[PDB]
Amino acid sequence: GTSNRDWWPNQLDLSILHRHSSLSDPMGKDFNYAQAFEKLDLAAVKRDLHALMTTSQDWWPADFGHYGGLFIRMAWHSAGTYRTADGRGGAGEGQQRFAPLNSWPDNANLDKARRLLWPIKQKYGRAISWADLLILTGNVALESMGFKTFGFAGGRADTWEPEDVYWGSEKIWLELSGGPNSRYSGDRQLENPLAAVQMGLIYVNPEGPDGNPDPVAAARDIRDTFARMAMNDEETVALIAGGHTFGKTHGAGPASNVGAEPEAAGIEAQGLGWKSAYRTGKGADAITGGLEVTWTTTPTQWSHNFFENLFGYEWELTKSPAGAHQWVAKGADAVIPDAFDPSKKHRPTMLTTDLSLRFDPAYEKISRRFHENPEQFADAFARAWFKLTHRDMGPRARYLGPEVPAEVLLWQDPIPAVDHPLIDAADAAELKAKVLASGLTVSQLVSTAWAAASTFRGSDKRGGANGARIRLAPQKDWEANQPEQLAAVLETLEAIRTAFNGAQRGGKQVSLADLIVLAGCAGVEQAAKNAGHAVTVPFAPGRADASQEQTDVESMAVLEPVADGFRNYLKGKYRVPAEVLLVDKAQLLTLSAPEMTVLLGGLRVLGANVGQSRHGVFTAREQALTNDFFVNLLDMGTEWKPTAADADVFEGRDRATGELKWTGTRVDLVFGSHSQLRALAEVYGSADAQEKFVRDFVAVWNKVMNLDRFDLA
Amino acid sequence: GTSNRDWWPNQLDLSILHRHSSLSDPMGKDFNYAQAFEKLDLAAVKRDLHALMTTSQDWWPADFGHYGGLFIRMAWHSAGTYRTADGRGGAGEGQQRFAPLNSWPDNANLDKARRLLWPIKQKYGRAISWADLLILTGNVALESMGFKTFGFAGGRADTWEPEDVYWGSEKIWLELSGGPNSRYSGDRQLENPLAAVQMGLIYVNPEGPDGNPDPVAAARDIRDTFARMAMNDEETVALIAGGHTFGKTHGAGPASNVGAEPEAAGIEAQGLGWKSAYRTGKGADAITGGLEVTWTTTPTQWSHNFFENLFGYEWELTKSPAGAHQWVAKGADAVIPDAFDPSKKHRPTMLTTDLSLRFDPAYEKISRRFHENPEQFADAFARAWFKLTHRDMGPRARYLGPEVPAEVLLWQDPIPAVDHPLIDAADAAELKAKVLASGLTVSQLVSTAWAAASTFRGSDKRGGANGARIRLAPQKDWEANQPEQLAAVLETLEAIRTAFNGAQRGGKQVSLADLIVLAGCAGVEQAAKNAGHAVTVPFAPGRADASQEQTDVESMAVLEPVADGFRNYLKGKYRVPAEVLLVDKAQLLTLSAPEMTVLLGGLRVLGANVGQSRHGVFTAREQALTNDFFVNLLDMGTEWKPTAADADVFEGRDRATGELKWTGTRVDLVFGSHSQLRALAEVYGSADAQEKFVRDFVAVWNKVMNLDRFDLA
Ligand code: HEM
Ligand code: HEM
Ligand SMILES: NNC(=O)c1ccncc1
Ligand SMILES: NNC(=O)c1ccncc1
Ligand SMILES: [Cl-]
Ligand SMILES: [Cl-]
Ligand code: NA
Ligand code: NA
Repeated sequence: GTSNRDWWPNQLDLSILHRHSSLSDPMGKDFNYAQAFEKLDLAAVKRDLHALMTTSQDWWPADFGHYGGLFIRMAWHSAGTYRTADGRGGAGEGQQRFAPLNSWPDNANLDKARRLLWPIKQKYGRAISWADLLILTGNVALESMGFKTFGFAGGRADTWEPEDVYWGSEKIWLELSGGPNSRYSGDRQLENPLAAVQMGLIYVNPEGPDGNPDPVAAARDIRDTFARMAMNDEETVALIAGGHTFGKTHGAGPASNVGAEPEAAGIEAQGLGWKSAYRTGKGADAITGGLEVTWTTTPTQWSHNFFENLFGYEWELTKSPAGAHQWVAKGADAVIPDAFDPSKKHRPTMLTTDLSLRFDPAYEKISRRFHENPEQFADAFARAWFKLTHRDMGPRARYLGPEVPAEVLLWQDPIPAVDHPLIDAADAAELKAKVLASGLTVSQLVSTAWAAASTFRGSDKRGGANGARIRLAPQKDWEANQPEQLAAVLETLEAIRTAFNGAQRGGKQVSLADLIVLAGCAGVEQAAKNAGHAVTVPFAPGRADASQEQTDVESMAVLEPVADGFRNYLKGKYRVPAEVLLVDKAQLLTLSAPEMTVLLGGLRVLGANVGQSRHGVFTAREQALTNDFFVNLLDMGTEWKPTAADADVFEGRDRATGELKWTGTRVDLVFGSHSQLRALAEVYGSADAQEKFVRDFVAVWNKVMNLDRFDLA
Repeated sequence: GTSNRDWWPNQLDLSILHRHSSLSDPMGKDFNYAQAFEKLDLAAVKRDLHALMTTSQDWWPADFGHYGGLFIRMAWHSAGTYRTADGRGGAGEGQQRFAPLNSWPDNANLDKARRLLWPIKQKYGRAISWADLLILTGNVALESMGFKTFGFAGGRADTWEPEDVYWGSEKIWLELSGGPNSRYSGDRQLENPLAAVQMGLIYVNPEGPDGNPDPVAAARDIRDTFARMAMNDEETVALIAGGHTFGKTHGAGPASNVGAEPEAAGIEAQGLGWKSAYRTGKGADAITGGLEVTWTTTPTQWSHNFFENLFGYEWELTKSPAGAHQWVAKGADAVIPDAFDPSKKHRPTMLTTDLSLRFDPAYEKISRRFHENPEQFADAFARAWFKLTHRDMGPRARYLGPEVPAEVLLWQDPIPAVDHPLIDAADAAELKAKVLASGLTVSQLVSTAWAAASTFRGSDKRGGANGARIRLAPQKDWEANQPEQLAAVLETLEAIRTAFNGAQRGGKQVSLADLIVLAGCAGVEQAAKNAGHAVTVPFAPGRADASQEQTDVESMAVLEPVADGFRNYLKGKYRVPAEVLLVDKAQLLTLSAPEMTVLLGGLRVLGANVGQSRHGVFTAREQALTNDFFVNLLDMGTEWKPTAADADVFEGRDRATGELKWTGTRVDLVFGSHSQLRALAEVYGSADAQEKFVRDFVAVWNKVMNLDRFDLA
């Protein structure tokens, strides 16, 4: 059946905003996963997982009698899709069990690993999510094999449909770079937001770049991809050598023996895939990725044998039984055990990308230090494994259970505890009046609070107004945030704050993070007043102020908005049309299409545009909260044309006289073009809509202000 | 950006069950359109519409100074997408304003028509839907031009995103038959559920079949497509001749002048399309469909001139200025007015498909009768226009406002009014005990109520248990309904009924329609008890029993389930895989995917399969309401393979011994295969889920039993 996507393949896709409705969720509307998890007997779960590690099933026999390696790779892959550019991917939604990730070639035979876990998932039911279970199982694997983990937090709620994620434009799995949809350009520059080198890989190609088995060049791909997954050199070497302390690869025969990935397999395969015609198709005959490497002499026990081997031998380029490039230790004895036959042994082997850790000079220094000091290695790996597996979980307040680490890590964007009474409703009212009396405008107040709160992204739950990080480097200098104007607003609010906190008794005080948000609230109330409407904008106190020392400035860089349609802002010229970027931002903000529409139309008339641009400011009463954006946008008395100076800016002229009425961007005019968005604009542009527009605006404003407020969950 | 649909294009699509969530709806959760409409000043709306008729806008000037013809075509097209096969299409959801319908070639320049209505829409806001407004406008157009309509009903709630409808498989607009995705096979057999001859047409090609200008052959396509849109010969002739009493076609120059349809046009076009480079691109120079025909001497006034012209001249084949085939009256004077130039007149013209009304022998007789008896023509057209425009509105209870016709029409599947007291909770308890004491089994009770209630489809709001039509022809003879078993259950229920009604005082009585549903409820209660659960199933009385004379047997045929996965039924071998048909049925039933899943799993263990098939009956306690379907389906101790005798049936064997445990269909096993459905099955197959399963099943059962209950809305 031909669909709208077939006829109009470049049209914007709003369905990405409407996933995760109560329609697709089997749990009741009131189900609270945190409450279910908090009563799980986590210790009992772990004991079952521990027993599972050495209980082999004949449909996928355990290598060396121990599934530990398989499960560690499973957990690593669950986490390893994460990209810092957008926060998308990661383990936090259990997306490995859905398309496309359940069928990525790099996830081959993890369908078996997930299936091994059904009996435990079935036992404990809604009290442990798949998302939590994947990571937990990886921790229990490492613990069972002698490795002390840094901790574990529950709280990743299950999701019930695939996320809409851009994974690249290629139409062939694993396509080598340089094709018609190449994700590389210039001098091996990977396009943002991607964080893998080929479609369907987690990070890099284990043979080397586009299959070229050069460890030095592979190292460049390793470093780039792992940085784009939030990991530095030390963390990267710790993770790869730590992982490859365990288990083995699977490449026992040619890959052409391996059948359809799960989403393409027949219905009788019951959600599994990659069925192999090679000998028994499993166990000793397994084929997963096509390499045949076993790193250590004790693949089911933590050791420092990965580095002993890496540095204790010289390596020769060889081929697996499937034809893949890999490396074997020159002159070595057969000291590596076989996974099924106790009378066979093998020489040490390595991937090209393992050798990267020795032949790249910066990695070499770290690998050497870890080799000489394996306790350093163990600590770095534990910390990195925790970071890896929790990177997308959000604020520490979301972390559940008895194994949460007490140490606060810089990468968490930590927020200090609040240790005083909070302001009450009367205090809030007093503060809003003092804000409005200072002479700060609706435009300043709205813009500042928008800038602070709208860094939040639901993808990894980073950002938001909690912390008052807008007053710190680097947020205070981002162009979208209007640095000079911001500095003036923050100076006024800080003087108001100092004066309020100085008059209190009893320890009550207000954080600047709360006051920024409250001041925006006051601005929205004043704008409503300016339009002849008395409304109260809800406000919840309890944010705290983080320090510069608690703020990693480089990690913060990925939250810079280079495109923010809600402020009519685009930092440069991109390949993706601005309206697509608007919908992408709305998704990150967790907005629906109605919420996006209301919010943008309100912001336009409140003066929230960067640089006071008149684009989309379709009103003669700016700073009054009215539906004028919609009524004027939809007025058929106005004709629109692109400008000669810029195809992305449009002039709205009176159709009869030619007089210039307005200018707008693509982000403005999409609301009058896109058939679904224009239907939403019509509701808010109707003569009966002023009350609705105000109410719905206030509601979405408050939703945005509270996006990071997991302390109130 | 490559998507799951690109990688796995034949995978089932569940998003069709989750469209129309509260996320995409701008109205609040409690918005009730009926209540808004009942407060509309309908008379004021009609006055505005009357004014609009002759208020020409320069951006799309009115032909003859009157937009009545354009609006009539607009309403006719809104309604004209309807297919009796699935009840999809029609005017009842205002889908003409969304893709793909807003951009169909046959809807060219109806974008202008809808835009002319914006000011009225804006004025009256949520109190008149677009869906109602399109039809109302068409009525006002007819009234303005002198034609008295049969009535009008409001109540078509607006929808907020495109429906997922199969409109065909062609990848080229207007593709002629016989291509790689032909909708025709055999001797010009149009594939079900389609009701148009080419992709993007309403019914037929106005030039003739695949462009061949033979009116006799065109008549065959007219008859088939209009029958597939619920219209017989009389109604068809009346509608086409009635419609073509007004207005004109537009084909002033070559079609190559016409640019992109709305979904493809630039953002500056602000939701319009088909901008034309021919002369002024509008008005006298309009190009819509490429023909250049004006039927009558008074195109803005009701007349009897259509049949005078059809029969009063002989016709000659000619070409329009765009090159399309059309017909001109031989020897005629220039009697037809020009739409813009008072000094020009034209000869009478006709489409090939107009000539069909004279040259097909069955139409000729009707056309003659209408020509000789114009009052009969007028009355038939009024009734047919009412039917056309209300066909998908459902039961009369949904009809709103002061212009609803009092006459009850056969096509409405009418339900008699209830004129006596209803049974109360004590009576219900007594009737359920009598049902359970009669010896009717859980299987019989469930299957009967399922067969009665599950004929409902939300697409056109036909079917459901109200009316007790399961006891009449043709439902009582459908194979899916197990006629012999049904007749035995109905005889026992009728005897219960007769005995209860005979013991009453007052006029209290129970309809058979209510008792069928109540008896089903007792069966579910019994099944729950058999499993050890104490469950009361909700029941709402008030259904009435329709007569055979109130049940058009031919119109009922399209509700016959030829595929019903909920009873593991398939009447023949189809090209569409059965699990796609299951999702289709769920959509018609208004079910989400979690609802579909719970319902099917319960039905399987209750004995609702046709013929008592064991396929999917994954329990050793049939007739007890348990989650056994899920627990056994997901058991990895069973391996599944298609049978050698039939690729669509699967055997589930013990993995270790090879012993046969179960058999299933595609519909059964899709729940263990499709990654989203399996995630739902897991919830219900978990150790903590038995009570949730039972409660969710009761809820969905009740939902199905009440689908047609608009008397309680
Ligand atoms: C450059 C980065 C990495 C590359 C190219 C890579 C490559 C691979 C390959 C090709 C396999 C074999 C798949 C199969 O045939 O079964 C594998 C196995 C494995 N990897 Fe990695 N890996 C990388 C990083 C990591 C990380 C960061 C971890 C965890 C901290 C990890 C843990 C494992 C484990 C435990 C196995 C063994 C699985 C088993 O025993 O079934 N790897 N790796
Ligand atoms: C066999 C069925 C029919 C065919 C092939 C057909 C064909 C067409 C075509 C080709 C046009 C010209 C479109 C354009 O260039 O502007 C048209 C116009 C129109 N048709 Fe039909 N038609 C059919 C049935 C109907 C019916 C059932 C109605 C309403 C009851 C209707 C009412 C109209 C009216 C009023 C117009 C004039 C539009 C104007 O004045 O702008 N037609 N028809
Ligand atoms: N692809 N996923 C996201 O963008 C997202 C996920 C959860 N909340 C907001 C956004
Ligand atoms: N395409 N539309 C339908 O199938 C439908 C619409 C409303 N309720 C049930 C089904
Ligand atoms: Cl994601
Ligand atoms: Cl539809
Ligand atoms: Na994420
Ligand atoms: Na319909």
